[PDB]
Amino acid sequence: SFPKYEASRLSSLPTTLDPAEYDISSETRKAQAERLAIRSRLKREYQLQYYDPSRRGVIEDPALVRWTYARSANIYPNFRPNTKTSLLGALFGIGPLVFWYYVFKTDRDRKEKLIQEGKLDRTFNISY
Amino acid sequence: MLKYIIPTIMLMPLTWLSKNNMIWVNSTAHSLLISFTSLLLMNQFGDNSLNFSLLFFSDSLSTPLLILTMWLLPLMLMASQHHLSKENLTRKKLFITMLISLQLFLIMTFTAMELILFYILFEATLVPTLIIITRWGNQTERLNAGLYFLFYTLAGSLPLLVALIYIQNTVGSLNFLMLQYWVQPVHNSWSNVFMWLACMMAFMVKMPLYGLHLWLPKAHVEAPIAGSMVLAAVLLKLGGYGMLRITLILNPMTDFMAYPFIMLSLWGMIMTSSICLRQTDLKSLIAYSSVSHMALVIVAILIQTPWSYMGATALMIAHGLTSSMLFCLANSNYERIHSRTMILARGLQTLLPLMATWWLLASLTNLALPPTINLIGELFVVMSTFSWSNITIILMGVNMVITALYSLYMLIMTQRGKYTYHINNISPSFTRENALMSLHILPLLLLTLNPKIILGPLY
Amino acid sequence: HITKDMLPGPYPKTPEERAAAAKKYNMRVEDY
Amino acid sequence: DSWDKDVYPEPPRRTPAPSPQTSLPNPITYLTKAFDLLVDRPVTLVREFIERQHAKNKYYYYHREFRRVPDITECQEKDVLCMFEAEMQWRRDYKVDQEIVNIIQERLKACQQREGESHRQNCAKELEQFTQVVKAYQDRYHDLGAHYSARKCLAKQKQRMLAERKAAKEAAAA
Amino acid sequence: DKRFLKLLRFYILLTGIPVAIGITLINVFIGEAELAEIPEGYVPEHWEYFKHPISRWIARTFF
Amino acid sequence: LLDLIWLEAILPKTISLAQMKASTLVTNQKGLIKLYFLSFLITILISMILFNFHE
Amino acid sequence: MNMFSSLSLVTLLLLTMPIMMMSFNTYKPSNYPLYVKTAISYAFITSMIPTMMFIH
Amino acid sequence: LRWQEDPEPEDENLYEKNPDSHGYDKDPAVDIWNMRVVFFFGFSIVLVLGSTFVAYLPDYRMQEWARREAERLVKYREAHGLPIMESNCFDPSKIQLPE
Amino acid sequence: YLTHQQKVLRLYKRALRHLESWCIHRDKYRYFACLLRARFDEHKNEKDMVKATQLLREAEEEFWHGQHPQPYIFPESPGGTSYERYECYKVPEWCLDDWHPSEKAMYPDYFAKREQWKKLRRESWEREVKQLQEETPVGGPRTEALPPARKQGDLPPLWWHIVTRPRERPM
Amino acid sequence: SDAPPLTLEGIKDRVLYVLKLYDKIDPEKLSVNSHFMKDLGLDSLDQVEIIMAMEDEFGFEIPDIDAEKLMCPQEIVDYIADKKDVYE
Ligand SMILES: [Zn+2]
Repeated sequence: SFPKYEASRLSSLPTTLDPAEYDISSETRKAQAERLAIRSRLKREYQLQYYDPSRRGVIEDPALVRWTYARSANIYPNFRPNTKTSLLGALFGIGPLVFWYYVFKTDRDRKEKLIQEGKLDRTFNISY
Repeated sequence: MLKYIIPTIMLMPLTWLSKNNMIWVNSTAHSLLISFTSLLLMNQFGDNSLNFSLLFFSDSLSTPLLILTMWLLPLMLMASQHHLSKENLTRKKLFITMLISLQLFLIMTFTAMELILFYILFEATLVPTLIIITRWGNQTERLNAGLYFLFYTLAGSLPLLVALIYIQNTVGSLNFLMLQYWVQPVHNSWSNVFMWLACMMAFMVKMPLYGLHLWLPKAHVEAPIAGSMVLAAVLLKLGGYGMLRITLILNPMTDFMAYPFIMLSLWGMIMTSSICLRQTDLKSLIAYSSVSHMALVIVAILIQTPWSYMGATALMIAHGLTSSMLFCLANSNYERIHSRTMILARGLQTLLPLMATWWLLASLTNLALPPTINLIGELFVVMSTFSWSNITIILMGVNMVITALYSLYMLIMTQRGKYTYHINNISPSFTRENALMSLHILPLLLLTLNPKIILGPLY
Repeated sequence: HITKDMLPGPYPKTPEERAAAAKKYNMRVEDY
Repeated sequence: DSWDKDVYPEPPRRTPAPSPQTSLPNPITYLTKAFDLLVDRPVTLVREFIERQHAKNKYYYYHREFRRVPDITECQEKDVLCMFEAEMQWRRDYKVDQEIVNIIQERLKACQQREGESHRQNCAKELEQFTQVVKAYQDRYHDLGAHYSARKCLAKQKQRMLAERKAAKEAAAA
Repeated sequence: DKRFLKLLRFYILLTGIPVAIGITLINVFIGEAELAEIPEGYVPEHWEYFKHPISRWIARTFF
Repeated sequence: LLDLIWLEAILPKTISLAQMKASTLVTNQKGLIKLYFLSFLITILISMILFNFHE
Repeated sequence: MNMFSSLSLVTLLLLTMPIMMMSFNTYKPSNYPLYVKTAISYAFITSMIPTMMFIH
Repeated sequence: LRWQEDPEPEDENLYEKNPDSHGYDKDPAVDIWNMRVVFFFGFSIVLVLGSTFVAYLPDYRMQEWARREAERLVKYREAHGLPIMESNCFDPSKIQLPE
Repeated sequence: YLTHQQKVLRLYKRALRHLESWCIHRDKYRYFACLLRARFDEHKNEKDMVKATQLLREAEEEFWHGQHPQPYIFPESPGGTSYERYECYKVPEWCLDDWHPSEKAMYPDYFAKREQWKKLRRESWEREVKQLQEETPVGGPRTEALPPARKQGDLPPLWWHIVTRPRERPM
Repeated sequence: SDAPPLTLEGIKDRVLYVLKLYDKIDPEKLSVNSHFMKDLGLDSLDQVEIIMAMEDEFGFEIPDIDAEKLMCPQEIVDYIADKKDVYE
């Protein structure tokens, strides 16, 4: 009685229950060899200056620069006012403002009616 | 006010007539004397404001803003002494002249009795500011940040000029004292809806209002350190100061015209405060923190209650010393690693023990730790808005939680954790840097002992 | 120093564009 | 000697007498003797010396008295030199009345602590004044906004008077 | 870090100790003023409405 | 979505984009006298026939 | 009351001496942990005189 | 190359030539003086004397004068049996209501 | 990746450790530890890939169902209470270069030796870089391993940051 | 932290002291260089248990990527002394 492990976006599939880890062919083994080749080609370039004794400063990391550039400067040129963006923008953008506007107008309209009729308690209210 | 205008002008001869290696010493020393003499403006009375002449006056709203403005100038000179060292001598002097020219316009802006003399100087603090951003930045984006900083402000200011001249044609004058006794109610008509929208739009761009704020993450980020300090500490308060005055002649239309801006500010608080949670740039994270803090200022000003006005004045002063400190702190790291990315240098508390203390104090003031004046002002605006509508306590509360998250996240991300291995050029903190932070934080905490001098004319 | 070719760009459509992107990101043309 | 005793009333003191029904020594009394000999004595001697130095050089400061001037119900429209006089007067009164409420609040707060558990019954007099002064303050200095002025206060007063003179007719015309 | 803190302590106390001593002497040997009714037919100067000696000095010299 | 895309897309970018398009129309001219003067005739006729500036 | 009031605040002030003294470099290192411990000891006694006066 | 340009200069550490540097200037003689003016004028003139000046300001916005005046009125009001505070701020005899 | 032999070796150690969590007591753990080893020896000889993979993959499912919700973790192992408890003291050694000379004179012997190591590092660098340019394939390295020193007067390539690293209990 | 500092002699003794308490190794043919597979005749599954007993002995965990690569009584001493920073 071993129920399957159902995964969610917040609970990744264990590497020991993933079928891809137990049906391995020659092509996958070759692929894993060149994943380690890049992981080893990039490592040395970091090491050839990490260990350099005449180096004082910051080792520029292009991967870091691209990450920050993608988050800030490369968003608008890749923006297309398609159907998804227009609905999401109107919903997230204009939605809350219109929602809160009527939450406060109704609350203030209700409160104004009482204060003009005397049935609102303001006995000790002299700080506003 | 001539006792402050002339000495400010005399710094320019001092810089241009000093020995080549004493430009910073002489300018810094005498700019500190002008700050010392600025305390003479605290002769305020409880009924009548200090009226020097037909042109200049000084009430309790502009007195702390004059004291703050004159006190940052020595701090801007200290902050600029590193990245300008390998610069031409004639260009170093011109840089200092722009800062001095900026101060000269600011101390006349906060003291102008006429609203058109105010406008001319209020709009004159764009040439010295724009030139600093564009000529003494570091990235290619300074030029595009100058254009955004320029055409956002002018697009709002020009209608204000038409509106002020229209008011002069009808009321008879734009002297602020006269307007108090000649003010008339603003009847509800489509014409007055657009007079209202021209008397408040120029100021809300500079606050800035959510939506009209895309120039702040650009200008405050791309500008030099001195530009960042003045931009985020004295130049965002021009809109706040003008609004506190221009709302005098916009009653009772402000009762219903304020909703779309109270709603943008209240909801703009959460959005801007949430962006900080996910910023890759340390300097940009601090820039958005000003949009979230100044949102309360707009809400407080608009709802027009004696408690809100007291809070807005305290918030503006408190935000001035805190944002400047954070930019200076973020600039200390930048001058070592030459990168604004917040995840590049970590664990700096292990290498800079004292500088990590300054980070804590700035962060604690930013998240409104009581009894700092960052909390007195923020507390007052919350009390005022609760009486305005009890539901606003929810939006204010959420902002406090998000504010604590991004303030400590900035501290933890850069100071704690394991230091970056390949960063081996973290020089011990200079006396200039330590003294620069001590000049921000010590005045901020001392004000907690005598807070009455920053609560404005409603005290 | 980082140049234009070392920075993220538009969505890659043609297979050659995919390979250029993958090489730029230090991935494999298959993983990317 | 000290603060006037009429603004801040003080109920007469009533100290129970010591009635020791135990042979053991009382720690408080022995501690009290030590405090009055190691703390109260040198403090008194130091204060007396300091007080003597004042007697040699005695100088006085006075309480500014503001001559009453015409109020905002006597200034012609757009006459600034008269409104300015009236507005400053109204501002000083606004500040003084802000302090009257504070004094009455201090009376109410002192009563609650002084009366201890029996504060609900024995602090009704102060609570009765606080309810009346606050109402008076709320009538003349409330809902005026951050840009308050003698004109706005007058406008509120007349609106209140009109409704009082209006509802009185229907209420009184039985 | 130690050197800066030493300099901060030195310069804070450079004009702080004289002020702490100066304020102590002024209070001890000059004391504050005593409230009294304004004598009839007399116009006090604007700085005589303030209690502490330093408050009066500020008013008389600068304000 | 709301700070790098849409708040940029409505006010700054669209306003800036339109000015570029307007600028091209005004300046994309062929430099021929025959066509410049032909427009002067249109303005004169439009002034008198449409706007009645001659009355 | 004179004794109750003075000894209630001295308890609070006594706990701030180690912080104040350590700020202006007016202590001896390697003895601070024992300095703070002793201050808590005397603060405890001073807090019992108001307590006994309340119990009475 | 695409042009003739200088190389990115290395940042010069100020603790190499002058290991006692305050970080102000690369000249040790002027480096100390820039430190003295900042510390003296900054800390010993503005923060110390300025705080002392602020502490002993003449009555600021007459918040202490308002107290003395209120004590008089409450005394006079209660001594002669008058309301502590009248709900009308302006005498309703110099006011001419409409209608 | 990990060979099928490696996977069983890991699943054996990990299975024992979680079993130790449940049993706690040594006598109880020992009794069920020998039984657990019994279930491995019996199938330890079969050499059919389908049967080997099927047995291992099925063993993983049983382990993930019977695992302890809160297994024992060694104090300094990842996830433990004392993990990284001393990373706030591991100041890198290059920080010593910026010490003021007035405090470098408190340790005249130590900094004297530090100069020997710093000199011993400048001399041996150019040789190390050359060695990696002659033992490296055309394109680039394909494995994460460094060669040893093949001649007297040569230290292992890329040794400074593995030798001069901070200690486990710096203070 | 008020604990004895490990020594090269001490680590070696305890490692041998443990292997001399395993009922698959001869306590009189065991030297500090006796291979666990060829000079002593044990399988890998018995090698996993040896590392566990050593890791339980010294109160820390040896990673699998390094546990399987250590097959000698000396490789367990040069490894532990390397992790615990023992030089004499
Ligand atoms: Zn630098």
